[PDB]
Amino acid sequence: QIQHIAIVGCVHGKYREMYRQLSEYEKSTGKEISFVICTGDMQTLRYEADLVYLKVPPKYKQMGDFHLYYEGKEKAPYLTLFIGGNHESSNVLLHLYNGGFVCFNMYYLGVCSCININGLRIVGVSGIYKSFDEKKPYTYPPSPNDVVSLFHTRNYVIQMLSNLSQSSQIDISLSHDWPQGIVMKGNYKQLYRFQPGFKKDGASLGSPINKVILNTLKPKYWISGHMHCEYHAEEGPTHFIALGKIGYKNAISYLDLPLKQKTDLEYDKDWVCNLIMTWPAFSNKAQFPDLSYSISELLSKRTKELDKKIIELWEKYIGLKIIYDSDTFDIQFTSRRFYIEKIYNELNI
Ligand SMILES: Nc1nc2c(ncn2[C@@H]2O[C@H](COP(=O)(O)O)[C@@H](O)[C@H]2O)c(=O)[nH]1
Ligand SMILES: [Mn+2]
Repeated sequence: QIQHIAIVGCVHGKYREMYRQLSEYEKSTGKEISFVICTGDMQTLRYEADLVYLKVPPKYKQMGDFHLYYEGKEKAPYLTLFIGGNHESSNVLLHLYNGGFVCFNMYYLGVCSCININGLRIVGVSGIYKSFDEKKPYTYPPSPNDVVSLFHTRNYVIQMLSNLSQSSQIDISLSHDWPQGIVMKGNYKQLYRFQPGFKKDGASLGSPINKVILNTLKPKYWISGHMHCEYHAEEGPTHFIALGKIGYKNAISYLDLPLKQKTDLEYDKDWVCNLIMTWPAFSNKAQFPDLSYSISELLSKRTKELDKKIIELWEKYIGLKIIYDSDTFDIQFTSRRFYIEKIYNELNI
């Protein structure tokens, strides 16, 4: 029994084209797509106003396809999971920094998180790396002055994710830019022939943040977009797979994985516990996280019995199933934070 997972690189707002290719696959092969994974540049612009939050050169200030799906005119034929890249409606993604559905069948994993589906554990890390913004907090509500910095990956995600492989392995990890140095771990001479511009960066190509996370969790698969090319590499037990850009034939590939249990999309318990236990660092809605707190120190307080109570409370107020919520994203921001705070304060500390 096997499941077929579509892995997609850069979408850049070409949703109808993406879903067509996926459909062409299910007919070319007669195989069923279980769900879709996307590695960023989703450009989930709801309406014209969101263009302000899209960091692109002027000629790429375009609405794209997403609003069609936001409006219900079009409907995603598959459950689609994604992280953010460097070309996003960053205001929308900041509202949903704790993850959320942007529309039917399209789930954003947030700044970072781990989810559960079909017996698999999947980790996502949004954004691209810029050293000068790695320690920068998020400011809320979103502001047009931060269009150039909202999509930069923060250092703290490392401490947020580092313990996730303690109780079970990670099957798939997602990032937009490549883990730094992994370019040297495939046929890089061949890669440079197709992509001569990459040779200059050498082993420094990619995100040092994703490099750390990969080395720490050692997932079965690490999948990345950003670089506009197909590429495979092996870092120890980890299969690295880079994907291209929609419109070109290197953008989509497929994972054929053993299917033990068919199971709806669910929150990962270990992630949920980290989420609750780090609440003090995220308590200021105007500016988070406050790094006068040590994320590691906060997470060190997790215990078997506390985790059990947390998951019990999460199931009660939110549910383990990740379900579609059609409330505006500003409402979802406040709502999810309300329950995280409620649960933390119920533990007693
Ligand atoms: N040499 C080099 N090129 C990069 C690097 N990061 C991004 N690029 C180039 O910039 C493009 C970014 O595409 P976009 O993010 O606009 O979809 C990549 O496809 C790649 O050609 C990098 O670190 N080094
Ligand atoms: Mn990109």
